[PDB]
Amino acid sequence: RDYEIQRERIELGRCIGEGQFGDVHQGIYMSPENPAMAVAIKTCKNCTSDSVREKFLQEALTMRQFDHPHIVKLIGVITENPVWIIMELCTLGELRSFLQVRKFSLDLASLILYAYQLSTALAYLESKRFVHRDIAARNVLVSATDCVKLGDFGLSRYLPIKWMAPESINFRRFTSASDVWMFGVCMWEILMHGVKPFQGVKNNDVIGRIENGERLPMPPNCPPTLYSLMTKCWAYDPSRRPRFTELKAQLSTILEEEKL
Repeated sequence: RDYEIQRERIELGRCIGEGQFGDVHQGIYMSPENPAMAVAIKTCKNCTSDSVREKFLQEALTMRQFDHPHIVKLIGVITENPVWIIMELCTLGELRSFLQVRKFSLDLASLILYAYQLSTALAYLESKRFVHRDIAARNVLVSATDCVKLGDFGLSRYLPIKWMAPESINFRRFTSASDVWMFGVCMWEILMHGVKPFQGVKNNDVIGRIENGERLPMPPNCPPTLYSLMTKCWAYDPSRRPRFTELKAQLSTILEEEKL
């Protein structure tokens, strides 16, 4: 399985977004006989540098290891010097925008589905002992109206204060359990249709509030069972948090309950 791609197979489209290292484009990956495949193209501002190249291509290295229907897929790589990472395109874009715009077109069942799908991706990473460290609505991508996928593994295992677990803020401890806390904040974001947590609150006051037992309130229309799951994700003691395996099974049930 060779990930090196011929540049002539790639057609660059417009700029779609930005990363640490440069502009992200949409585009096309072309193959003989095949249909034209839409793709995302990560660009590297200073790929002439060995230093800058390494951290850039590290995300691709990290994606290389994963294979899951709700995690964005590495298509390939071009190491010739306009260095490019070719990723699967999620044509509907970032989840937060999607939820803000498509609010009156979505139902509670679609929101729980996204949460379930993401829990599915997170269990899978949990089984590989991979910690994402940046679970948030902005980093989730919409592949279809019934399909979200987790992206942006700039931060990895093997600062987003308002999403972080207390032991990550206090002691730089990053684990599956701290991912669970973040997922809980992400679920709140989904149910709030892409409102940010702790608006009008300073990053440095976030820990104080969390230490005082404060938690994001129950979104309008959120079912009590679901909010109950979210508060469990926000146990101060990381050992009382459910694992992504537990969450996935609970979200399945809650989703079925809401469809019925």
